[PDB]
Amino acid sequence: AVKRSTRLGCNDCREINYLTFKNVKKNPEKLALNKFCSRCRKVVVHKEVK
Amino acid sequence: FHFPSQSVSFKCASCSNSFTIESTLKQKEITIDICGKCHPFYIG
Amino acid sequence: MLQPKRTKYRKPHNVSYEGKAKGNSYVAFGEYGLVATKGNWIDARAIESARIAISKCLGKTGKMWIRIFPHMSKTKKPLEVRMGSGKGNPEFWVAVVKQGTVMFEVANIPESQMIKALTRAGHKLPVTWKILKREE
Amino acid sequence: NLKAHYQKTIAKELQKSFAFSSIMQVPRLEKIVINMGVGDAIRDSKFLESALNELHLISGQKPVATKAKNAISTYKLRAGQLIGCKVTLRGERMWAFLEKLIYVALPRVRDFRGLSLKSFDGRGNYTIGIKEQIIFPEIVYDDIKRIRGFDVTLVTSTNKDSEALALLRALNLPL
Amino acid sequence: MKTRTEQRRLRHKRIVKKIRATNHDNRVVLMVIKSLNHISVQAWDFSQNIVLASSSSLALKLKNNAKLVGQDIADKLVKLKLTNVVFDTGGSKYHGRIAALAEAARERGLNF
Amino acid sequence: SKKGVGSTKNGRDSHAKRLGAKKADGQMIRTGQIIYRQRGTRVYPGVNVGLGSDDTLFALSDGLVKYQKFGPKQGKTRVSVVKHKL
RNA sequence: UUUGGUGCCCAUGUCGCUGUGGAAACACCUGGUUCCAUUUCGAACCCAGCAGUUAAGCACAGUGGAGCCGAAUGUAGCUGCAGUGAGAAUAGGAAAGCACCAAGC
RNA sequence: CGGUCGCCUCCUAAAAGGUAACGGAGGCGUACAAAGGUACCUUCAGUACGGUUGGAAAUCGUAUGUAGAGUGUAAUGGUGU
RNA sequence: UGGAGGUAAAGCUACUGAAUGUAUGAUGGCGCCGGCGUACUGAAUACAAUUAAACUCUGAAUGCCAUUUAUUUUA
Repeated sequence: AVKRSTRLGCNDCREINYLTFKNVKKNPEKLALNKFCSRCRKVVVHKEVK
Repeated sequence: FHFPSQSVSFKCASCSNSFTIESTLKQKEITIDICGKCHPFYIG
Repeated sequence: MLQPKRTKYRKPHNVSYEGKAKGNSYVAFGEYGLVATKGNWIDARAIESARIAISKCLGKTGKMWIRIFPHMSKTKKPLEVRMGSGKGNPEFWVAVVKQGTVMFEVANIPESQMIKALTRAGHKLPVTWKILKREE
Repeated sequence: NLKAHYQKTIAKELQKSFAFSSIMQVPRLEKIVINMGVGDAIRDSKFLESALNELHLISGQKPVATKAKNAISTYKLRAGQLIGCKVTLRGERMWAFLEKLIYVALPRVRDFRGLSLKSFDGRGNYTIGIKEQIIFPEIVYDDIKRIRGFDVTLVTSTNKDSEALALLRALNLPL
Repeated sequence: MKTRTEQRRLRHKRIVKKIRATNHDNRVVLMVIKSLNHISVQAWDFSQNIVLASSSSLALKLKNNAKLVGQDIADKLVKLKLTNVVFDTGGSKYHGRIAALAEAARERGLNF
Repeated sequence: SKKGVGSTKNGRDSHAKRLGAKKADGQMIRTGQIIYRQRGTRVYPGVNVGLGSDDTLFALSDGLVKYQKFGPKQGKTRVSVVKHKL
């Protein structure tokens, strides 16, 4: 009964693209990744959007 | 990195002897007043 | 009386004892034994009664051996209650007896003494007992 | 150089004493180990720094720590949090540490009567415990006061303790 | 607890198990064994557990380097219509003599 | 008579999901047909078979399926499929 | 045959105990400068060479000491007074077997 | 009145699978930026011997022993290169 | 004919929890001056032997999955 989902999108194409589990109390530093996108046909950096 | 000692002698002034395999480099040829050869109870 | 001290389970199922016996089909230590010709369930209190009778009629001259031990614990739901509400509570420990196996054994005492001792101990058991000699 | 001295004279000397037909059946030193017992990591004194400092000033070799491998609920210990120190060394350093131990440190013991308790385990290994904290020449005073010493081990290529004892006695080991 | 020789056999065995479990398409294997003196190569075809051919310094050639062994056996496989090989490291690392042999195999028209 | 005799304290039980033997030797099997379900690994994947993340055994190439026995005390089973050949 | 390498088989292929041998080789070995390397170190990986080696690995010959397999009969269980067949254990067995490449008989 | 209402593990369940009772026993409403992926390297726990702190038990070396070690957990199965 | 299984039974130095006698007795307690006798409790070991739904080194028949020959239904 604890909220753990977090949505991630890019900054070059601006769409919420992925969902993942992430604990705030274990990773205080904000997660960032690099993943493929379905609207620019390339791999781009992704950060969470709250 | 680490203390890089090299080939330095090893003298006993009370036994008047010199040996060397490895010793301290910062003060070459350290003097020691008691050793195994100098000690009479060491040999027996 | 003779009871185990702990078990991984508190209320196990029952066991059938039909068919021929398994294990303890022949004497091991004592010279004369008491075999059972009927399978049944015997508690440790009857075993205690048989043992004390054997000891009293024996004297500090011979020796006796018990061949079984209660490894099972049945339940008995308290009186004047309705059916259901799970299983009841345990209040005795019982050793299953299969027909054709020995219960008690004795040695090192004259023939009349051992025969009368086994006969005295036999009536305390709810099974049809029979005397037996060592197979040699 | 005691290495050449052993490889030329003592080796053949023991081969002629234990008259066999192979030169490497004659006992040889396998590895040299230095082991530090540390307990102030849980007491929060200097976090293993004392052992690392001492081992740096004794060894002509880069020190490296070791970690607990058990769940030790006595004070507080489980799976990490480096306690003790470990060094395994080879080559010329073996003879260097051997000659150091047998010429500078052990003869300087205030109450020295030899070191022998039949510490052989019967598979050809001996262990020697240097009790006092600072007794070596390369280690200078005014470092630390936490009580600890040295635990060296002489290990031979075979499992016969008598051959190892003969090798050590022929290589000037105080007994 | 090992003897420096049982370890080599053990790691060769773990690699062999990996190759046998992984394969879904059939490609012949080129096993290589490095010894104290010299090296050897063996071209094995699977699905039959048999060996086509082998090469080494025991064929009256110089010991190791020796990259010529990495070519002739390659020419052995192309004359038997085999261009899709998998390079085994045996019980060793992909480096040195092994890397030299791999480049020798690569440069004469083999695909791995 | 009436008495509040209760205290069951447990009646929970999970729904059983079927598993075990779903196919047998001697039948032609097209690819993608699951052969054996298990919680664990009691049938090692042999040749021309694949393993899914539920450790689910399935086939990749067509042919007749067969089981083989091996192991340290001969107690391990392998499933394999061979191409339809005469 | 021997002899190294490796494949499936994985104890009747195991753990040991005692002797035998190394030409070609496999290994011990000689050293860390070249590639590579240790939570550190030529211990292992890797280089470049063969002074020595039967010690060990390794292979032969024995060893039934331990570990393992287990005959025949009888019996327990079950299917319609007859088929079915266990387990424990017994007398016994076992110091692997089947292919492939290369050297040299 | 008392207890329970969803999901998971074993037995009850009678060697396909499945099967009930207010049956016997236990858990879950997560956790992981690495415990995921990959390449590479490596292998039990305990016990005994021997050595300074160091006692049953810290650490180190050796030997032994065929999993009683571990597997993010309840149980089961699986897992000794 | 092939194949999977893990119960019926059987066994408990083949683990898992229970225990029986004897040989060794650890470790204890009692008494007694680190040590000692123990009318005694006794872990671990070797020997003879026990029990199980939740123990299995091992392990049936029957039933079940499909193919083979032959018969038959058109389900």
